[PDB]
Amino acid sequence: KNHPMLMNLLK
Amino acid sequence: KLSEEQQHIIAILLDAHHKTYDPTYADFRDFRPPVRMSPLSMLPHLADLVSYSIQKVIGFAKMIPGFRDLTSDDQIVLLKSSAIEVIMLRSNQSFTMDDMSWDCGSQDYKYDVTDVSKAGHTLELIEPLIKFQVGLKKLNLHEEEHVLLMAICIVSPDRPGVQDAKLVEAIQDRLSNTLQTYIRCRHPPPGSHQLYAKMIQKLADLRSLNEEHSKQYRSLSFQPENSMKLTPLVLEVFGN
Ligand SMILES: C=C1[C@H](O)CC(=C/C=C2\CCC[C@]3(C)[C@@H]([C@H](C)[C@H](CCCC)CCC(C)(C)O)CC[C@@H]23)C[C@H]1O
Repeated sequence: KNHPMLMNLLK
Repeated sequence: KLSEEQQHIIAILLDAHHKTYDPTYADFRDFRPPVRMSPLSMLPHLADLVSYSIQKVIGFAKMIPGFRDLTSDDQIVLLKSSAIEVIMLRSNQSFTMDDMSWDCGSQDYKYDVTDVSKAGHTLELIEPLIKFQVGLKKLNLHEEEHVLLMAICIVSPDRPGVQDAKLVEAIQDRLSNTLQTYIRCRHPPPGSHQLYAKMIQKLADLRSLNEEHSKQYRSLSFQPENSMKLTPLVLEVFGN
């Protein structure tokens, strides 16, 4: 449900 | 003819692709090494390759004009659904019809049907992907066309779970009109023959390869022994 790594690569 | 805004989109996409695609393949040395004799002896190496490739596609995506101006949730939906398809597209740059392999600069990093089958995939699904690569290679795309197509693929407003489909469609339409105008202004005949139509058909073919992969991934990774050989990012992006 959460996407910590994908989020971090987008930031 | 090509406006300044359409030339600007292209310039941006070229720059983005150049900084996220090393045509020397130097980073592959850092992957788990290929083993071609477990039985899935290639799975560690090709999982790394995929995971590395997801990173790169994300770096390319974030540069697409307007993508970063979508909500995070919609950015994540678009990348999760398109990641395999853009890996497939971008791989066309190493793919060679000489042998039907992906040639990344050395015998160790040359990948054929057999290699992919030792990563857990049936010859029956691998075959359509090789046929896709051939058809795409035959288009002889200009780099400008290649990158625009990768971008149109990512900003597709029909992916399930997209909330601002209109915003996504506004982007995509700007890319698409950029692409059409480019083929007409810069691509000489007869290579330009129905080229837009053919490029868009590749996107449809990619939906099919995606759907088929989705099911195979769900089978492979359902097995804890296999999932253990993947990467954190692959698990997060394609699912656990
Ligand atoms: C940097 C590069 C590209 O990002 C990726 C690349 C090659 C791409 C390949 C060759 C090996 C097999 C790959 C990784 C395929 C991969 C194993 C998929 C399954 C993993 C998807 C998450 C095959 C799925 C099939 C088509 C068998 O259903 C897709 C693209 C294929 C090398 C280079 O051009």
